[PDB]
Amino acid sequence: QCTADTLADAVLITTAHAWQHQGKTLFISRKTYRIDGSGQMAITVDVEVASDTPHPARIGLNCQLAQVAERVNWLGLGPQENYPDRLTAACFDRWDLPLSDMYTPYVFPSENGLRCGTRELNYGPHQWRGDFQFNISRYSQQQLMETSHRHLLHAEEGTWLNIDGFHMGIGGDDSWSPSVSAELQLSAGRYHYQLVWC
Amino acid sequence: TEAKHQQQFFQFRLSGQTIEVTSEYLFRHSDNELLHWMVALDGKPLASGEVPLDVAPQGKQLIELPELPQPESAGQLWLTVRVVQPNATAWSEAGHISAWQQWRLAENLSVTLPAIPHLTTSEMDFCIELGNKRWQFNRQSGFLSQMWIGDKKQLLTPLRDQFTRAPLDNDIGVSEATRIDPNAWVERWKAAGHYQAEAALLQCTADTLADAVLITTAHAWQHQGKTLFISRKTYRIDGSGQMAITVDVEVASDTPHPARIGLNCQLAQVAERVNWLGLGPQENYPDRLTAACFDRWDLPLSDMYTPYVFPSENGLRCGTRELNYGPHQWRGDFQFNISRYSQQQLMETSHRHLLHAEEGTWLNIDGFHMGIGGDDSWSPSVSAELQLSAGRYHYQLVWC
Repeated sequence: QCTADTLADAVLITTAHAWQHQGKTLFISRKTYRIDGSGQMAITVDVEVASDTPHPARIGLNCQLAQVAERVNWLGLGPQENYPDRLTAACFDRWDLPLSDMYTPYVFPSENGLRCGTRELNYGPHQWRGDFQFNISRYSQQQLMETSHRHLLHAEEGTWLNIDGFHMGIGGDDSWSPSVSAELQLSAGRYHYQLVWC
Repeated sequence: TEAKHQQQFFQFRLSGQTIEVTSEYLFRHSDNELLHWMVALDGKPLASGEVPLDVAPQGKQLIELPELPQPESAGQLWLTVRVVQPNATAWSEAGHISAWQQWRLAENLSVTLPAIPHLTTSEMDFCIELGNKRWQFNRQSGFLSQMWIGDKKQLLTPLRDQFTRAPLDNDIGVSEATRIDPNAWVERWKAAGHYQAEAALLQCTADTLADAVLITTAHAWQHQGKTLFISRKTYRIDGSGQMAITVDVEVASDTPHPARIGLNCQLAQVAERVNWLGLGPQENYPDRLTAACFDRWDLPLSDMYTPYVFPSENGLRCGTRELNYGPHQWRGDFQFNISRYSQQQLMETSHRHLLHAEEGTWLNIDGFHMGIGGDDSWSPSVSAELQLSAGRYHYQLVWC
């Protein structure tokens, strides 16, 4: 579905998508975009996950921004990278770091640089507000998946932004068997989050 | 029933498509035991069978189910097993159920898709028509105040948010009659003003979409100038007559976590039966639902009330996808209780024999509900993960 309506003081966009693999519906996403007279775009997301599929790594949004800014400013957890499994050391405050500090250069590339518990994120002219986890870097998730050494990574044209309502734990009791505790898995079946852009 | 389920002498493990049964008996072989199994989409049964149990003390038996059906219709498949004693004993009758277990099998997400309601606005109300149905939103209060089918009214009390419950004995938690406790949940709720919080209207706006009417409201519950909770709701009435309700609630981090987050109304009708698709058939709570089974349940309205001698919050059913009272249907993922007694009357009445049925039927629908505790009844005993401690909450309801 993709439907647009003009309210008294806003424009309402309603969409719905189904992610499918070989005839089986894995996830369903329903979104409303509300653009008001103050220029802000409020995004509401509701997601249903099939109970028989493995719980997903994350639930969130992803885009590649054209601009490349020098600093990332945000109100959330810690200066350093932190995950729902590994955030007891991070502190809630206003943090300012260069864009390079938002990427952790693990020798074997992988998902990295997430910051949880974030209420506000500033990058260039843009501002996002809500309660989300984010990472921001010059490398897409696909490139990190495909590249076996950090020295072979190449910065992309713009900056990749992932904003997640929910993120699964990282585990770590051992690295040769599943070790993410049951309560850190994305097993709720239904999920909801909200985001305001600019 | 929760005690019976947790203490049962057979334990079950499912590794598709094999049920592994483990006996916790120390001395006796399973010679009076028959395993029944059933697969349902909603119940709505699809398949069933019977397997005799032949397991040694502390032994194991693998039970291979035949090819399970794979319907293309949307919905969740559930497997239920029960151990039945076919022969009577000195202490039980033929057919006694001694153990059971349930699992989720396979889900098919619904991917399919589905006159224009007329909105009339006055300075006191927003009033919507569709054919023979009418909804009335009081613009001063911001709540749905009346609903019509034909010419008959459906509500005696407006549909409003509820954040409190009539305190359980675990909530009162004062062992000696003279030793008052400021740490009891009921005392914290009273001191914070949860039972006296007044709702202040923040916004009430109506818009006419292409095929629906959109009502947006917002309220703030305050006690001596301190905002406790904020509720933001959207009501969407479409051309099929259904009203979709979306609720987002923010809870102040410094207030005690509320007993519940949900809605409450008094219906005019008094029907004889309650039919729901969820956990049952008995009363069950987020703390105490391991014994309840997901199925289609039908009970008289009197069975929806547990007559505790000291009145309190009672009769909740969790994990509910659909609820059918007389003419109405509610769909979502919620907990509900339904009875002839309001929460206020249960709070104020000290003996069950002094309760009097009210004019209509009180309905509480909760997105979220606190645990009941029970490790002891003289200190707080609700674990941290069954408390409503998240800052923000969201739930969705369809009223048809």
